[PDB]
Amino acid sequence: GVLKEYGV
Amino acid sequence: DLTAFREHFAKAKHIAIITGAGVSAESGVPTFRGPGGFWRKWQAQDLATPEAFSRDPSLVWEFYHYRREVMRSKMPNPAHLAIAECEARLGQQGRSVVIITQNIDELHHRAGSKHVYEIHGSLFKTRCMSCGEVKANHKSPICPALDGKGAPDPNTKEARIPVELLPRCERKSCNGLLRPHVVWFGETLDSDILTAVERELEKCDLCLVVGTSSIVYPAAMFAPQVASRGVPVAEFNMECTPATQKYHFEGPCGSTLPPALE
Ligand SMILES: *C(=O)CC(C)(C)C(=O)O
Ligand SMILES: [Zn+2]
Repeated sequence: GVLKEYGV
Repeated sequence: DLTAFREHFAKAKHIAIITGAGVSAESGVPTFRGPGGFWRKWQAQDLATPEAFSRDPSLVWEFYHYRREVMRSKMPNPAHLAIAECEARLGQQGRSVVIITQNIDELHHRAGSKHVYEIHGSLFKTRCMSCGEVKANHKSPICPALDGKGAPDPNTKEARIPVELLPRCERKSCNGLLRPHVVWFGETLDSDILTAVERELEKCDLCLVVGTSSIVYPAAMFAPQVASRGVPVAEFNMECTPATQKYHFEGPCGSTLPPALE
């Protein structure tokens, strides 16, 4: 699943 | 050039509008991120995580309570409205307009937008930790215990609210603890929504990016899908474009966007 803000 | 854009606008049958924090910012909504965006001693990154909720659920709810309350005085700006009315107007003519927003303040809904996708959820929804039911909730205060809490000044006392007095699921066989139905840092976006947004963005023949750029999350997930189809993309934000450069309208969305959509 797509980590919010790509996990940054 | 506006003219160029308007020629596309007039032809377009399926417009998709992605909206970022810029448009909520112009309605005076704090995002609590970057220079002087503080709440008490913290910033959003520190509090908008499941770990923070686990460690200190009162404190997090205090933070979200405040955020829910400060929405009582913030209204939709002209960008929200122009979008909503545009949607309304084009719908009449069998042309669609969808909103994909990162914002969790419901301002597009209050402007009267209808086809809106809240990919990071909403301050005015709860999810139950036990049973997972998502319920719309605008109570003020969301629960008694929190009446008058959530002050921002760094020196406030913690309300250190017992966990059973924070908002609790009403289905009373359950009584689970509620959390804000927002996507916290380190969580995934709900994939049912992403599949719907995919479908919309494929249908789409004009794409607007407002209060953010395509070169950054979340617009970045998708704008490439649409640009690789030859669909025009128009950014409206307060970012500068280098001397040497599809469409970009620098300024406040409050000012730029309504002329554009009329
Ligand atoms: C992610 O964008 C952080 C959100 C908006 C969910 C928050 O501020 O809690
Ligand atoms: Zn429940």
